Amino acid sequence: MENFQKVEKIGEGTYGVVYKARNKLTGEVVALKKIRLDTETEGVPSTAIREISLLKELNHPNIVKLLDVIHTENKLYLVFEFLHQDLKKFMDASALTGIPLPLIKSYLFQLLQGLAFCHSHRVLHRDLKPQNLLINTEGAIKLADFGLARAFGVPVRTYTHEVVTLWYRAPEILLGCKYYSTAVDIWSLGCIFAEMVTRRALFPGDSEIDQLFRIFRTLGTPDEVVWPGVTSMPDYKPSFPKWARQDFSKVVPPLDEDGRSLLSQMLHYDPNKRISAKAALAHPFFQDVTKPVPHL
Amino acid sequence: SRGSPLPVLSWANREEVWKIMLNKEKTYLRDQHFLEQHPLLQPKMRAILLDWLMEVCEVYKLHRETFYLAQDFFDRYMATQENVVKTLLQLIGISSLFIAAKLEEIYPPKLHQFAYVTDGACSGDEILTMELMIMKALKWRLSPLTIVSWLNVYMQVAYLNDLHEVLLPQYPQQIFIQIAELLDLCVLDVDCLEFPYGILAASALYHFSSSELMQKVSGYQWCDIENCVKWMVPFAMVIRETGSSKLKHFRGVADEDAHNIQTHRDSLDLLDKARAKK
Ligand SMILES: CCS(=O)(=O)c1ccc(Nc2ncc3cc(Cl)c(=O)n(C4CCCC4)c3n2)c(C)c1
Repeated sequence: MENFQKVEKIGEGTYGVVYKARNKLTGEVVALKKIRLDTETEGVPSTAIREISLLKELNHPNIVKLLDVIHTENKLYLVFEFLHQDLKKFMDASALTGIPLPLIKSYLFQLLQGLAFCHSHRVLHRDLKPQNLLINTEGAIKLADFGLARAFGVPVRTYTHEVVTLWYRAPEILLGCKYYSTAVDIWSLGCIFAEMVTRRALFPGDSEIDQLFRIFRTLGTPDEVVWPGVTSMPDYKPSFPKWARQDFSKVVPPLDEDGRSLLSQMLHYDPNKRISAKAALAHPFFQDVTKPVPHL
Repeated sequence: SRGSPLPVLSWANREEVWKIMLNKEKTYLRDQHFLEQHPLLQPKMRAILLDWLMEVCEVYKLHRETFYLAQDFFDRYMATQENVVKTLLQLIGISSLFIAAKLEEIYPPKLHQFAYVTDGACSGDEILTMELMIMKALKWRLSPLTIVSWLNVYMQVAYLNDLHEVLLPQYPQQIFIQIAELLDLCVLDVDCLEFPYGILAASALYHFSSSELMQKVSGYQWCDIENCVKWMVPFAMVIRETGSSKLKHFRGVADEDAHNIQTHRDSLDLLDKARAKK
């Protein structure tokens, strides 16, 4: 670590502190994820082993790049490329005017390019939330913080039961589904898409159940016809409030028809009907391929 | 070349997924002669270590995938070193399993269990030292396609239903554990590392089925697996003579899932019978 000068702390993600820092030799600016190891009863935590090993396999323009892994006395540093801020601080800094809609084509398109790459590599991200969405000054936007990612098998088996930050968690998870795979990431992106337009979380649940009911209020409570199986899922309760699918212009006005189409295909209740990242890329909505420089 | 056995995939493009899997079989190398870098070690020592890891896996209800991850981490780590003494093998193996369990299991056993099973030979701190030595020597390449994951792919293709949904488990349990039992025997013999993992899995499958099935599910041609098949014949013989083990059940595991849990076989004698025939 003699070749790195820490500039300032950038924040804590899934595990340990991130730093802005400069490569002393080349002057390159990087992010430095620190992992203190004498804090850790289990040695290198599983989240770090997964992130490192997954990101050594994953090289894509829309995935933050792991540049190096450095081990010094009691510490593990992950050297990442530098980007300028997360989408949550960008959104809320532009929360008065809103975020211009050509950038919401750009960012949802790029984010789907990333995710489609992950899924072809059989990686679930499982934490697509704007704080983990980096967007830099050239405008590109990159998936980041794979500390909660998992490689899925063919076939899958039951994985970790509660995953994704609550505002972005898919209904199958809330109901305790035995199996999930790629759909849970697509759901998350929908919550983010509408969070870009409404400049406010589509489902800002304060609880597990409150997140469930935010979903029901907005999409309608599902039934054995829209999602065959719901009634036999473990955490399904008959007592839920039957709500009405509020038109896709109320829950989210700025949208045109296609914005409403795409988003509703991404928020389909049945994981098996919900759109793939590949298909979402082929949706009409991504016909104009805008790439604007943001304000920062 | 190789057939593309995958169906049409709703969640990604089958062509990309398959080419990524085949490149995984390329960039992860294994060396059947790595023990030549360790003149104080014998192949039986490797077999004894791996067999003991299987026993540890069964005690803790670890997945088959965890065992094969540890096997791959052990074999590739040892190929990066020289002159290891037999008193270190237990620590190298148990630290490989520790890494694999942290990667693969939802709630793995804690450090203290991995030390406990070594019956005083390895402390927790020793395991924390060795895990870093392993991961750095392997350059953090810790996502191989294991032998058993290839078997999972093949079984899923074999029993694909109308739905063409390769991600929901659709294969019956008995065929899976029986082929797996043959693979667990073969992997104890370091000569297996001559064959790519997907060919070992295809050859074990073949000895339990037919050329039609093998080609259908793996896309290999008979000439691709022929040497492996021939090599495997005595192991398949020893398993057939002895008879296949029945499906075990596990405390806290649903019976429909129990085939995914690694079992242990006192099969070092089976290994000897198989190699005696050559
Ligand atoms: C209060 C947040 S902020 O807007 O001030 C801000 C956010 C991001 C960044 N940049 C950046 N560049 C590269 C990475 C690489 C990784 Cl791996 C990573 O985790 N993170 C962060 C994302 C989650 C916590 C650390 C990165 N962050 C900056 C400069 C400010």
